[PDB]
Amino acid sequence: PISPIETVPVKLKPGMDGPKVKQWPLTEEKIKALVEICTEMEKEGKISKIGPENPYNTPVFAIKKTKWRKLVDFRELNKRTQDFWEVQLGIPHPAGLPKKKSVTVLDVGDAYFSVPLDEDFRKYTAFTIPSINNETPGIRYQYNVLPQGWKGSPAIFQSSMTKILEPFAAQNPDIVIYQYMDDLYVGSDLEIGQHRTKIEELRQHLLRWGLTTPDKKHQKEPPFLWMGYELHPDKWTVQPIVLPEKDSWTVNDIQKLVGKLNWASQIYPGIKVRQLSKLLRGTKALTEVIPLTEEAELELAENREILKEPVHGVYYDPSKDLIAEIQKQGQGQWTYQIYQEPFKNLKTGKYARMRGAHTNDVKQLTEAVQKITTESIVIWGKTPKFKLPIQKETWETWWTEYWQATWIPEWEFVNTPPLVKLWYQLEKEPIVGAETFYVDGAANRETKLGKAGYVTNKGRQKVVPLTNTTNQKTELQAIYLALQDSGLEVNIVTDSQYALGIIQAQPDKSESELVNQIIEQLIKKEKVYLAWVPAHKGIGGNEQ
Amino acid sequence: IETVPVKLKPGMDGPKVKQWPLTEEKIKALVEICTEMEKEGKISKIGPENPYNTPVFAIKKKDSTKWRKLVDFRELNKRTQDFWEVQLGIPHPAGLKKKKSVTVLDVGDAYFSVPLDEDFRKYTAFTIPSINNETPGIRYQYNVLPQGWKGSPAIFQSSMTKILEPFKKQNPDIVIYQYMDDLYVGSDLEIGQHRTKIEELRQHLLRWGLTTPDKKHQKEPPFLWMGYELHPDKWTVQPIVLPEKDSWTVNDIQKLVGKLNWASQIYPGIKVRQLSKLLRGTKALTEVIPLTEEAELELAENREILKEPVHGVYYDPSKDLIAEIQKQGQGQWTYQIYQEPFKNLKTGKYARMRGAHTNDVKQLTEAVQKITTESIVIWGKTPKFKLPIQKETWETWWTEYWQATWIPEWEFVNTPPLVKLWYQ
Ligand SMILES: N#Cc1cc2c(Oc3ccccc3OCCn3ccc(=O)[nH]c3=O)cccn2c1
Repeated sequence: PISPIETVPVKLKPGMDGPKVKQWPLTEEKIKALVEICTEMEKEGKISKIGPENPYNTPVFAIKKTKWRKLVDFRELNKRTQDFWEVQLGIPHPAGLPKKKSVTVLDVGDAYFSVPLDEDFRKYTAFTIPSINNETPGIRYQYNVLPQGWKGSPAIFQSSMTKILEPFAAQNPDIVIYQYMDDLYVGSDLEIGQHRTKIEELRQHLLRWGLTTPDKKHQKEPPFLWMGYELHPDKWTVQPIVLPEKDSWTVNDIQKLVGKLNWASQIYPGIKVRQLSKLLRGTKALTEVIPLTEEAELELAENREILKEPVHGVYYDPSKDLIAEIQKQGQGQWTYQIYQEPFKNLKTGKYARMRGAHTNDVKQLTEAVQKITTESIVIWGKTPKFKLPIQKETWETWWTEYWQATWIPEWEFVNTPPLVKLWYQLEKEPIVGAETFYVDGAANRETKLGKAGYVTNKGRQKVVPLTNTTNQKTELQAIYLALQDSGLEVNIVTDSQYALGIIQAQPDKSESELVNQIIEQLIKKEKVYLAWVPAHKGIGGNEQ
Repeated sequence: IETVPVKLKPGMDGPKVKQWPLTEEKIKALVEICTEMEKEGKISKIGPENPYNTPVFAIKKKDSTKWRKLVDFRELNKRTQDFWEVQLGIPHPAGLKKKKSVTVLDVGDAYFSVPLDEDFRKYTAFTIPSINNETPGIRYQYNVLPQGWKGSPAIFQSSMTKILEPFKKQNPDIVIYQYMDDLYVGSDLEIGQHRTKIEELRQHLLRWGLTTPDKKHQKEPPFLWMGYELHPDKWTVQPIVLPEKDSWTVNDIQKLVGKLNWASQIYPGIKVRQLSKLLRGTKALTEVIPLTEEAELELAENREILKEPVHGVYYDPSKDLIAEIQKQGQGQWTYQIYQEPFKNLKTGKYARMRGAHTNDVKQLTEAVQKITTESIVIWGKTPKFKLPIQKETWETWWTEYWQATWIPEWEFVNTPPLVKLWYQ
C-alpha cells in the first residue's frame, strides 16, 4: 500500500500550531491490542516511530467491531488545519446517468492510507501509546499517509485519484468512469469480453499506484444498492420504503415520515406531503406527541395506496429530446413528470407553495416550471420542453398585467383536466350606471372589536358588528359586504391599500376563509371595479 | 516587471462562493476558453489546498457568435476594497455627464499581459462546474491581472495614464474616465467628427499595444447600430405628470388627489384641500363633475410646484446608490436612483422595440445594464438594484442577455404596491 504519488502541501490555520492533547486512558488490553496493529502499520510504512523531538500529540482510543480497530480523536487537529476545497456536496442523480451496456463497481481498500501525506505536515499528526503506569516513556508514532477522520483526507485522496486516473482515460477514452469517494464506477458500450478486459487493465494500473481492488471478478453484481437507490442494468428505483403504522406520532416520527415521502416522490408520482408537514408546523418540541388531522390521515392513506405497487424510472439518452409535463393536485400541490418516451419516466416530482398566504394558479404553475427548470439544468445540463395545462391566451393575459417580470420557455398546450384558468378579472375602468359602494372597516387593538360597512351613492347603508377580528380583516369584510349587497355590476371604493393590494393580485385561493368567500363573490359578478382613495383625508369616506 | 503587493483588509479571508450550475453549452464554452487560456499561461490548475472560489458564467461578447468568459469577482472586490479605492483608487471626474456625446470602449484586454502577485493568485480561483455532479469542476487560478477585478485597472492605472497622455495633449477638451474594463470618452464635438476622433483614440491605443475589440461591422453593417453612444445632457430627474383631461369625473379626481397626496411626501407644499371638498358628497364614480375656481387654483398651483427641482438633494459619497425598476407594461419600464427615500438623484424610463423581439426578462436585464451605465457616467459607481423578479428565475436567465463586463449588486422585491402609474 505504499505510493510514489506527489503530495499536497498543507499548512495549519494562521497563527496556530499543532494539537497537544494528553491521553491517559484506559485498559491494559487496549494498550496491548493497539501495539499489534501499530507494528503492522509501521511495517507497511503507513506510520513511523519517533522520540520527542516534539511530535505534539493526539488522543488515541481503541475500539471493537474479532478484529480490533484504531480510533484517533482528531477534533483538536481538524480545527487547527487549513480549510480545503469542498469535495462533493451532492451525488450524481440516476436520472441523468448515461445508459451503458455494462456497469462495474470497484472499491479501493485502505483508501486514505494508500496516499502519502505532506512531509512538513506529518509531525502535527503524531500521538502516543501510554505505557502501563510506571511512568514509562510512551510509544510515539506519526502518520506518513492520509489519516482517517482528518480534515483533508477526502479532498486529497479524491485529488490524487483524479490525477492518477488521468493517464488512463487518455489511453482508452471510450470508457466512462464516475468517481465517488472511495468508489470508482466504470461503464461502457464495448463487448462484454472487452469491457472485462478494460476493467482488469485499469485494476492493474491502479495496483501500480498502490490502490487495492476486489479480486473476485469485480465485487458487486447488479442490481446495486447505492445511497438509498437501486440500480438495475435497465431501470432505476428507490430502496424499499416502509411507512410505519402507529397510534402515537411524535415530531421525530413525522420528520421521518416527511423525509421518506419526499424521498419516494422522485419516482413514485402523486405523493402529497402538504397536510402531513402541517403537523410539523409546530417547530418547537422534538419529542412531543402530535395528534394527526383528518386530512393528514387521508393524505398518508393515499400515499400508502401509491406505495403499494412498485414503479421505476429509465435512464438518459442525449440523442433524444427532453420533455416535462405538469399536473395540478388542487391543494396548492403540483406533481410533474420528466420523460423521453411517454411510458418511460426519467423522474417525477412535486411542488407546493409555502411562503405567502395568497397565490393564484398561474403563478404557482410558473414557480413549478421554475423549479423544474433549475432541477433540469442541474441534472441533465439542459432545459426541457414543457407540456402545461394552460391556454396561451390565459398566460399571455397573466404576465402582461402582472407587476413582476416572469418568463416561461417554449411550451405546448395540454387539455388534461383540471385546466388552469382566470376565474375572474377586475375591470380596468369604472362601470357607468353601476352602484358605487363606499366601504370602510375599523377595529380596536385591545378589545379586538370593530365593525365593517358601506354607504352607497343611492343612499343605501349597512354596518355589521364584528367580535374577535383585526383592523385588516374588517377592511376585507367591508369589501365582502359590498359584494354581497350589490347587483351584478358594482363599483367599490376602499381606503385600505391592504385589501386593495390583496384583491388586485387576483388570487383564486387562500388560507383565510374570508378571502375564499370574497373570491366566491368575485366569480359570480359580471363586472367588478375597485378604486382607491386616501384614508382620513375626509373625502367620501366612512367614520365609525 | 514583477508585481504590486496585494493584501486584503486585515481581518478578512478570501472569497468562498458556490458555483452556479450551467448549461452543457456554456460548460463547453468555459472548457474550450479556459483550455486555450491555460495554454497562454494566463491561468493554471490548482490543488485541493485552495479552498477559495469565485463564480464564472458564459456570455456573448457583444453581438458575436463566439462566447465570452465572465467572472463574477464581486465578493473579492468587497474584500480588496482597500486596494482599489483607498490606496490605488481611480478618481471619477464629475464633469462627464456635462458633455453631449460619450462613447464607451473595452480596454479589458490590456490586463491579461500583467502578472498578478504570487501570494494573491490563490484568491482568484474559479471552478468550471460539471453536469449532474459527475466530478467536481475544473479548477483554475489567475496568473495575470483578471478581467472584472477592481484591482486590475487600479494596478494598470499608471501604464494607462502613460498611454493616454499623447492623446490628451492633442485635444484637452476631452475627458476620459476608466471604470474597470471600460473606457468612457466624453466630447462636445459634432457626431460626425466625434466618431472619427474616437477612431483616432482607438487606433492610438491599437498601435501602442492595447488591442480593443471595438472593431465594428467593418465597412457595411447589415441592419444594426454601429456605436455604443450615450447622451448625458438629456439625463436629469424627470418631472411628475398630472394627466390632462378636457372634462374631469369623480374617480379621475380621486386618482388625482391620491397621486398628489403621494407627491406630498417629496413636496410639503402640496394642498389637496380644494380638491377634497369637491368630492364631499358621495356620488357615482362615473358622474361627470366640473372643477371650480378654487379647485382650478389648486390645480394650477400644484402643476407649477411639481416641475420645480426638489430642494436640498445632494449626493452622499459615503452612502450606496440604490435603484428601483418597476414594470409599466408594453415594453416600458420606469426607474429611480436614490440614496435616501424620496430624494431622487436620478429618474427615468426605458423602452424597447415593439414587435416580437424582446420579452420581460430581456427588457429588465437590458434596463439594468442601461441604468448601471448611466450611474457609472454620473457618480462613478454602480447602484444596488431592487428587482421586480423572482429570485431563482433571474438567477437563471440573466446571463443570456447580459453583455456587460461588470455585475452590479441586486436583491428581489416581492411587494411593490399601487405605485405603478404614479411614476408613469
Ligand atoms: N454501485 C454502484 C454505482 C454505479 C454507478 C454508476 O455507474 C456508471 C458508471 C459509468 C457510466 C454509467 C453508469 O451508470 C449508469 C446507470 N446504470 C447503472 C447500472 C447498470 O447496470 N447500468 C446502467 O446503465 C454511476 C453513478 C453512480 N453509480 C453507483
